[PDB]
Amino acid sequence: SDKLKEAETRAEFAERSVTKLEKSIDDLEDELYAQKLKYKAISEELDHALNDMTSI
Amino acid sequence: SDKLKEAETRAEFAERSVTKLEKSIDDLEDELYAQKLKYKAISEELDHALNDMTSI
Amino acid sequence: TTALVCDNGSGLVKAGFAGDDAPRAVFPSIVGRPRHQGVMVGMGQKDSYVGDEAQSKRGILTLKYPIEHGIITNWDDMEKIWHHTFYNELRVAPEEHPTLLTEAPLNPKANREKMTQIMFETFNVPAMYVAIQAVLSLYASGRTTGIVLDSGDGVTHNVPIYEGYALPHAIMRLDLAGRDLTDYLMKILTERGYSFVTTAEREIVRDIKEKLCYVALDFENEMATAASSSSLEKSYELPDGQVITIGNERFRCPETLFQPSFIGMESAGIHETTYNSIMKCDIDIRKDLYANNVLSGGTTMYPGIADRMQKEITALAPSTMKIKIIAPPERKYSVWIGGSILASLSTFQQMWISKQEYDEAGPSIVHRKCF
Amino acid sequence: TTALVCDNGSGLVKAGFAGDDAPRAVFPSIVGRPRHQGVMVGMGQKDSYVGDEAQSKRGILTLKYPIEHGIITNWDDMEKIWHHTFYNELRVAPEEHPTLLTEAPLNPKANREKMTQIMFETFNVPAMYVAIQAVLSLYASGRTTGIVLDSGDGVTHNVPIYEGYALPHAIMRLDLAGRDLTDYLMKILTERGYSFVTTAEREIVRDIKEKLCYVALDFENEMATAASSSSLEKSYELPDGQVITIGNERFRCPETLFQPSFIGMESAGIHETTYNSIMKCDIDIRKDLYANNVLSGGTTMYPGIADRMQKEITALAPSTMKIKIIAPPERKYSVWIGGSILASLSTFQQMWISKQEYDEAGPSIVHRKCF
Ligand SMILES: Nc1ncnc2c1ncn2[C@@H]1O[C@H](COP(=O)(O)OP(=O)(O)O)[C@@H](O)[C@H]1O
Ligand SMILES: Nc1ncnc2c1ncn2[C@@H]1O[C@H](COP(=O)(O)OP(=O)(O)O)[C@@H](O)[C@H]1O
Ligand SMILES: [Mg+2]
Ligand SMILES: [Mg+2]
Repeated sequence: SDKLKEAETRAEFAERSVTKLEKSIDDLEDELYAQKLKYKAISEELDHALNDMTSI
Repeated sequence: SDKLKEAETRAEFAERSVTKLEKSIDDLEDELYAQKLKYKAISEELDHALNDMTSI
Repeated sequence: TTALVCDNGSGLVKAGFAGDDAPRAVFPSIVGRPRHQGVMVGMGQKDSYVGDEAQSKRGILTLKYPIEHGIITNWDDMEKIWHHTFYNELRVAPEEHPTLLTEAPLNPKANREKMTQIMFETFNVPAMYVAIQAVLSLYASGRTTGIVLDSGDGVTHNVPIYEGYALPHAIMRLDLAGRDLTDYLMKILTERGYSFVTTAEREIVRDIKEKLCYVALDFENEMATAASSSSLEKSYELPDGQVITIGNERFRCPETLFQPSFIGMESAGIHETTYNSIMKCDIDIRKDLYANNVLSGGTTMYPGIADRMQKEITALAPSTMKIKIIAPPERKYSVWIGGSILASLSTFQQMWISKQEYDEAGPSIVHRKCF
Repeated sequence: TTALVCDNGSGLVKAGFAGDDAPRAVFPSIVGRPRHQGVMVGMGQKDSYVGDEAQSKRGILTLKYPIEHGIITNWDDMEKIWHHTFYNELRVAPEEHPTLLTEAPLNPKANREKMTQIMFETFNVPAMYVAIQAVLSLYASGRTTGIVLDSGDGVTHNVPIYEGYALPHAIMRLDLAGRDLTDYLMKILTERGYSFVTTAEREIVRDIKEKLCYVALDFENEMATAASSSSLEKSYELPDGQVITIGNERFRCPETLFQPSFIGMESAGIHETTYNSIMKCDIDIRKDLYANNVLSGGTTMYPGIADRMQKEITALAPSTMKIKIIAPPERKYSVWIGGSILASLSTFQQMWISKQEYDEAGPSIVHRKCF
């Protein structure tokens, strides 16, 4: 019974830790998505300036 | 005994999941760092262009 | 009250209240019924997604434009598009607003009469007026003369105007436009391995055409350069990955405008139908038309067309005349801006086709004095 | 009244009233006649022990599953199983309860028609409805899109769904499942000396597979490690003592899923039939299917499969798309939870096949509008 309690406690902590890690990776994935949007927008604006200048 | 085996299996599963999640988050952080490096490089090139345009 | 300046177009419906700078709501004019079976219950699946909603669910729809070449081929779908435009994109009931539709030149009468009958019976507007799509584009430029080439997505027409007096015998309407360029691009992409067939993938090819294609200043030199170097190959990422590389398909797609023999059409390009439209005019207003050539419509947004066209016309025209091509940056919405200006005029306020007039003469009122 | 959400399955029958979280009674679907002679008189020996009773007397029985691969091969035994399920595990007479069976995709028609004929004639239910086992598993995840890989014990099928519209031309049904993995494990255990032959000992091998086997993240590295160290050898105590030690048989048994060449099957693994099922879909819904890959069914409970499958698909798929594999902890009962949710819906309440309808059109009603 004592060993079962110990193992259950460690497994519960492991579940909590993996939940925290999954939330953290969600946050960082969202941040990378935002920065990818930033690069898309800046490249699009540079292309717009290029086409405006080449087309007067 | 059945409960102990269940708990042990749960612990092993959660530990492996946490290992995979840690490796994945580190890799994604590396990718974000690389894209930020590219953005900074082109931004410095544009800043040089602006420095010259100050003379324009 | 304020007037509704709708502009059916063919490919993008542009609408908004009179007196502004830009249309309030711009969205593709496509109505797509779902084609698969559907297993989830209670998902709230509608029977037809119109407008910009069907450009997001296009993976499981069969989009079909209700306007083929200026003319309207499917009246129920067009009615659905108008109902959506009035109620959901502007949220103004039509019972309290005049409307100003636009129509290409030389279109069938029945199309215009059915349009006015719908607007007066179904939507029950107070008064509607139909205007030629080129006069508005001439309004927006702030000119009063000039020959305007309005190369839309359905049909390209070239209406010359002098001192406000339109010349009805010199209108040259050609049915090559953006849609045929999309089909030709989709047909020449197959030379590298990329096959687009579904009516949904036509939208992807349209996006490729918009973002990458450009008009070459000199065609043979570009064909020679693209066949030796590789400085032209621009890549593009499909909606799922697998980037593609467009080589000399870049300037071959919009070249069809100046050589309609590519898609098998007999007629001459947009560079020579303008000169022919000028030469049909009288001998004393040709200088002014030469100097005030106006471009409009979406398809004239290709990077580098205002130089190719000027070079071609200068080659054709006499050496003494000055050739100038007006290409405002707001080309796409030029017709709608002109429509707003026309609807905002006080002198125009008595030209609307009032409902009592329609009740007395029937739908054939549009061909009468109220044009 | 309440509906009975039965789920025949192949290996475990799961049943319970609609609107709960978990099935009320879960028990193996085996019917085993005794095989020896029997000398005690008056012991009350029955002629066939079904369900969970035959997993305790399995020492003197010959268990035989009535469902081979989704299809039902022995109708009398299946009728016996259903009778047991209704009367002894739930204790509710079927005369007062609608039923919602489940069926694998692409199954023979005669199986479904016989199922409905039995339910309407023998048990005499008020109304029954048959649903595809993958749509329910998609219900349980609370999604409305996604491609679900439901690797049961009989048959593994992979149904892609978008926005509630199932794609019937992209269903890839493969007949490798948990039973073949049990047989292959029983066949490779003989390489150490342990021979299991009797149909009763197949249950022991199944228990070994459930408790010990796991899916390797990388196969060659694990094969190399297990051949040098001894950190993998896990022991297990048979129902009579004589512990056994499983070496590299641990991850070789479930590896058959990703390399069906081990058991001589030609087809590609579950890692590549999902990618093929995606690629048959339209080009505009592939991103959503990539991001919402759903796992279900019992056999997808191996420790470490949600990472191996993601690695494989990421290797196959384009580098830009994000690959995400939904693996809820309640995987085993996902189909039944979805069945309960579907039966609890108000919009679904008029889709049942009412008995008067069956009386008018015969058993072939199931293929008709009431699917
Ligand atoms: N930026 C662009 N570059 C190239 N072609 C464009 C661009 N924008 C629009 N087009 C083409 O023009 C068409 C839209 O033309 P539009 O003026 O909206 O037609 P309409 O006269 O029916 O409103 C699109 O189908 C597209 O093919
Ligand atoms: N915890 C587990 N680990 C590994 N395999 C399992 C586990 N539980 C069940 N299985 C396998 O899955 C099968 C049960 O699958 P199930 O989903 O009940 O099939 P069905 O779709 O017929 O209900 C069993 O035969 C067993 O081989
Ligand atoms: Mg137009
Ligand atoms: Mg199942």
